[PDB]
Amino acid sequence: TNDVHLSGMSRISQAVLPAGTGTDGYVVVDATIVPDLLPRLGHAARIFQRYAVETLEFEIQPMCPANTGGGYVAGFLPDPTDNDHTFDALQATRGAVVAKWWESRTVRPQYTRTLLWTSSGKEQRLTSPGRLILLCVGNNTDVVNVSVLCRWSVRLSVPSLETPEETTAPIMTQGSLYNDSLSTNDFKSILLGSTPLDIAPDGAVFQLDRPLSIDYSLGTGDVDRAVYWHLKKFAGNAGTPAGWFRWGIWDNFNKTFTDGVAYYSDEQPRQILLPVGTVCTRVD
Amino acid sequence: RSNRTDAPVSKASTVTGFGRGTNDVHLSGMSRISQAVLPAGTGTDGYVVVDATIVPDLLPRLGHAARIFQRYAVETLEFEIQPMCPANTGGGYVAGFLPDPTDNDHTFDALQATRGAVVAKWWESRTVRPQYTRTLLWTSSGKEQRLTSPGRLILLCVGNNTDVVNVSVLCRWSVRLSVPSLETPEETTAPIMTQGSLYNDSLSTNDFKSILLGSTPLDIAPDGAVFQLDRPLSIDYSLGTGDVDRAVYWHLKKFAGNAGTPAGWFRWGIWDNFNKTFTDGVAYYSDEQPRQILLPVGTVCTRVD
Amino acid sequence: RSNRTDAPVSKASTVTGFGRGTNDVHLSGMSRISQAVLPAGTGTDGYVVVDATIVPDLLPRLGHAARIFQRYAVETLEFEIQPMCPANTGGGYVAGFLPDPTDNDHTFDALQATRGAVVAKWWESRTVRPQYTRTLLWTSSGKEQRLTSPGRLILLCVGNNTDVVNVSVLCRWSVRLSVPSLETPEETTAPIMTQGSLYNDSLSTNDFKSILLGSTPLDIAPDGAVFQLDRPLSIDYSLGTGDVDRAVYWHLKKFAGNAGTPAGWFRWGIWDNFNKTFTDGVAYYSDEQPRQILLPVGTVCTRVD
Amino acid sequence: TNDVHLSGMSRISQAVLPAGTGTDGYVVVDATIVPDLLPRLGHAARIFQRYAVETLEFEIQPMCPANTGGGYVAGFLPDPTDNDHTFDALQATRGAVVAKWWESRTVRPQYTRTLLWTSSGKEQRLTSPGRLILLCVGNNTDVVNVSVLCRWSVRLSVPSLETPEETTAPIMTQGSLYNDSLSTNDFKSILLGSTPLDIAPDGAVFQLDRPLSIDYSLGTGDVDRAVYWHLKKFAGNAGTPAGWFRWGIWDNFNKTFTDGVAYYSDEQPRQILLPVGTVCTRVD
Amino acid sequence: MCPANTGGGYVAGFLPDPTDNDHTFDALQATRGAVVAKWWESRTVRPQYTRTLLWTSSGKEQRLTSPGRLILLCVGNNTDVVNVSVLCRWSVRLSVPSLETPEETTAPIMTQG
Amino acid sequence: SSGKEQRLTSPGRLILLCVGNNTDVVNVSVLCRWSVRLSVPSLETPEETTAPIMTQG
Amino acid sequence: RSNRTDAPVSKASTVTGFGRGTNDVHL
Ligand SMILES: [Ca+2]
Ligand SMILES: [Ca+2]
Ligand SMILES: [Ca+2]
Ligand SMILES: [Ca+2]
Ligand SMILES: [Ca+2]
Ligand SMILES: [Ca+2]
Repeated sequence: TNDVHLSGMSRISQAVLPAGTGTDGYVVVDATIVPDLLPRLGHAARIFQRYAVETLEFEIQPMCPANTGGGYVAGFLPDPTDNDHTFDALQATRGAVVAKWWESRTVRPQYTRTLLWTSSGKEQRLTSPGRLILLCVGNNTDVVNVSVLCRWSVRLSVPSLETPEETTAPIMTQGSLYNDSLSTNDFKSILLGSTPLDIAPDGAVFQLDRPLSIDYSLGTGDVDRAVYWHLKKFAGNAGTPAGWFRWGIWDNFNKTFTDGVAYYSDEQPRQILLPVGTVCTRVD
Repeated sequence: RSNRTDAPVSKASTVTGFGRGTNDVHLSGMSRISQAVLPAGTGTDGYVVVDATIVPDLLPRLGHAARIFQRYAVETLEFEIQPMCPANTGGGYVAGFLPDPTDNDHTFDALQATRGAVVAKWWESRTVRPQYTRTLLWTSSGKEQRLTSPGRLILLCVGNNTDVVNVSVLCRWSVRLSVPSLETPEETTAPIMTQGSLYNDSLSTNDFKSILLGSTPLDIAPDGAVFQLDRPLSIDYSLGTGDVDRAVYWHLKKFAGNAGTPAGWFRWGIWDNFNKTFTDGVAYYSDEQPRQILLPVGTVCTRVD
Repeated sequence: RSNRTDAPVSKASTVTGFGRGTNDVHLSGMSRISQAVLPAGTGTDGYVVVDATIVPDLLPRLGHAARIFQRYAVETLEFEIQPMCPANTGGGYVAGFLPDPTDNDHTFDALQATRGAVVAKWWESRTVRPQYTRTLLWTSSGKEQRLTSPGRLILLCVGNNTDVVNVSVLCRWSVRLSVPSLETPEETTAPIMTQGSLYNDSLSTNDFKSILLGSTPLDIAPDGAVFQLDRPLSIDYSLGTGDVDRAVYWHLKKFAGNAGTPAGWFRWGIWDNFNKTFTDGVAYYSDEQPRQILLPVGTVCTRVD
Repeated sequence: TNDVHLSGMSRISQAVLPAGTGTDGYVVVDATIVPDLLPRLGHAARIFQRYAVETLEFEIQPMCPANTGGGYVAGFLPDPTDNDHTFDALQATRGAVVAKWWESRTVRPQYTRTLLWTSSGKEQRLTSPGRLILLCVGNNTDVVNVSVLCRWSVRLSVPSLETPEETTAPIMTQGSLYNDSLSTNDFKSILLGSTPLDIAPDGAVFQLDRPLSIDYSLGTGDVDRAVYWHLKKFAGNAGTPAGWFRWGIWDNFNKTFTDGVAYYSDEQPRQILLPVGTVCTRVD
Repeated sequence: MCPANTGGGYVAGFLPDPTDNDHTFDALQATRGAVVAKWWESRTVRPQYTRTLLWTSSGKEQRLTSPGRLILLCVGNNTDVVNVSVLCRWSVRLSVPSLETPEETTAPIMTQG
Repeated sequence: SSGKEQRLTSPGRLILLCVGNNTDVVNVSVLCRWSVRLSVPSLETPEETTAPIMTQG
Repeated sequence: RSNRTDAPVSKASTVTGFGRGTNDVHL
């Protein structure tokens, strides 16, 4: 037949968290479970179209000293469209655990056995069984390094080859970007408020469904609203891990980025340039 | 007694009863989907009386209980249309349940074709026992309605109603919720689309009528129900010396409707979640702009609040 | 076939499936009643960490399901206090569940007396299995809390906490709702009382701090949560030539709290239900008024919205 | 039961390839298999809601003269939203065949036997089983006439009745239109770079979900964007068989086309009006 | 060998391919039997290894003279100095008697730089 | 994965000789129908699967 | 599952298979 059964253990994500930045409600890991996350499955979902998760079992492995104060609540929201980052959402879902930082727990979640499309699509519920969310319960005393290991057993089918761009997971911004909030040539990703975007590697150029509408100067007062789409991550400094996002153009074939005009800084009435739900996808 | 346990650096967390909520709740009941009052002579053939998508938000008790679950599966759906008019009332109604939530068509043939549809005089009640899928649909809203709705009900006037007719489309629902979770009470509603089109020159200085948008729920919305535009609304105005900035608003809400137009009037503005407040922008001022369409047909309107 | 039925003047209504909703729903689950962060050296003996009345509004899933019923009866209540601090933390906590919702007392003796109370070091968890009545309590709010609440939980610092302590008071609840009905989502909350007193000369020109009212829920309220005063608030101002009118406001809400006072500041105003809007009155202006008390101790504050 | 097993042959599409236009990776045929390309299934899917594909066997009939040595590769992508038009993606898919223009081959792909819907929706993944793609390997010495036969055995269900427009299929742009390279009153489909848009019949109008900002002059070096949501298609010429698209207000209520307003293309900053991934839907 | 206050983690694996010279977390974790653990916790790697009669003496290809290689990697950032020992339990079954020279019995090494 | 000898990494090599000169440019495409049987799960780097070349002159 | 083990100052060394080589070899 063509139901290749591939199963293995792999790490979806790893996060380093400094001391004193673990206020309750902070999102350490917010990872949508698509095959692109898992390495071995990532190299095996590009040669198949449809997969069915038959066994999923996350295990959180933090590596911090025993004499540390702080907890981590971990859960698996079965709805990928759900974007709740509160303790209530996790405590509601089955399989959630809470434990001290030096502890390693196992999350036995509630997923769906239905066939799912490896390739990304408009309506996410056909492409992911859910999202894993790990929150701090209290302020951490020291730096904590956490690795969310994942044990999976999928059943791929429908042979086909996919570009690496297609298999990337799209993440919607959690915040609203306002016109007065912009800087001269970029903006911090804290305004977006999405942890996957915050921890995105530097240079990961994204494309935004919502048209970023920066006004460009007409010379004397007159305002014309330019529309720019492509955004590039710019490395987060020590003070601000969020990095920055310079607007512009990312050529598909040429793989080259462009920097747009400086934000039109004047008495413009406040507008929503990018509301919550602004999908960003790695074109790189 | 036991006193031989040494004191370690830290003790294992003992939060055992966690993530063990009940999964299955076989909720049931009956409720009124819609109620309409057809004036005499206005029930011309083809007029749509009730056009209601059956999502777990129309049903009130289910609406307040689908927010504590994620996936429901309809197990018994049986609509019961009840008119209230004397036997002297002349005219007929056809009732059906399209199993496709995206099938937005209003004709006698489309309704009659579907299994379980009924045709009856206005002075006679009926029961629509329709065909509905048992698959685990999703409670929360999504891009596609077909995964979040068993179907929609349509009621049409067959003849010409002689007198005013009061019709109530009751529904009997027996759902089986599952997959425990805590959905947010907003973003649990149903997306709505603009059947009509909104023009730049169809805008007033500050407001704009909902009947232009062509969607009945937009025409009847309580004050304070702030809607969300997926597509940007680029209002025109004079920022300075005729500075026509395409001010982008995504947030539309129904201020106190104008008495002249019962369908009422939206404003464009900022709906801040951190403040949960609606702040209005610069009033529309068409200075020098060729005619254009701002909100095209199909612009999805979901109510942020 | 049957065709022998004559046509009467009107036919009997055939709405049979009416008023037949399910009555019993054995809802269950676990949730977090409260979570507190005690700073070092501020956990002096007698300080109240958690003081929470257990109404079906603290429990979220029950809160969204007690609005579709009227009378619930608690069948299993077992609070599970969980601290999170290393073994080097010095100090102790006492936890209890007063079965009398009106018993507003915070002492070690009162807590320890009640059955099921526990005393333990801050680095050790406990389980409070309390005594609770099985009588059919009422979901909706009323004049007396004793018919709408099994009791209240109190947590107290026994010693002096050496370091900051993060404590979470979890609760396991297994209620049995009954008497189907559709309670309004507002007026389902719990009434709150002003432990402190609000003076005429303790009022600013426009605002007044919540910490003066002496009630913690009043001190921490989201912006837009409009409260109701059972007792009138007679603000003073100069209507004309020093016209000191005792302007009566019953509606108090928390505008954006002042950064200086985290407890924040209410305004007096009109909360119109027909518009669902807060309109502010004339700013307070103490022109010539001897000192007085406007909102005395025990003024019930229920949130209209 | 209500199942109706219809089965019959039909010609998916007819394509004309001008002499010498067979550039590298040129898409001769890009046809989504919706129940309209098949005429009998087109008339028989208007009376049902759910259809499941039980058999699908394509066949190429290149009527190109045997003198031309240009090559063709044929494949069936099982993902309707898949916008990959590369040789590797085709050849990986089951049943893909490569030959020359004087040779005719068949395609027997691996479809998905699930209950698709017969009416258009937000995502195509529940409405179509896939899409036939036929690339031209090398340039053609002679004009290539291509006819692709289909052998389908669907299994309809859920009786109903629908409208003709409800069975239509959306289109996606494979290229990024640029402001600096734009005709004043129109533009050809070469900028869009989508084969269905290349062969788009004259009279069809496509709605851009992205803001179609046409930047008309306010005067004195000041310009203003004008947002539109329609694209009327006009026939082009022999030199450029791509055609033309003009913006404006295709007011379907009046069925009148406001022509493309003047585009003041003098100093517009380099932007992409429609970045890669922009979609177009024939309003009809 | 470090106290419980040591912060950091290690991943251990046994690549069955002696020529696979790659050092990443994913490559190690993929192989069967790999472990991930904090620095203050021991582990046992029970790996997959071929039973074929490998050759003792060195040759052109290592794949006929080695069951595989072991890799140990630092997952986090070690807070203090950590002393790690990679013990091994082996039960071989020698055969084909002969007298190999003691030199040319060692293992070839390659210049990465 | 690549090694010192190709005899444990590949099953063989396709060779296609041209018997005589071509009057026209010859475009050749060689299709393969393979049914492999993988085992021993792991993960590798792209370069490790490359193949060496030998000079015939 | 077992999660009731507290975290001590240090854990006992678990090097069990030590000093257990074969003694007799009839070469
Ligand atoms: Ca795909
Ligand atoms: Ca949801
Ligand atoms: Ca009541
Ligand atoms: Ca349909
Ligand atoms: Ca040898
Ligand atoms: Ca290898």
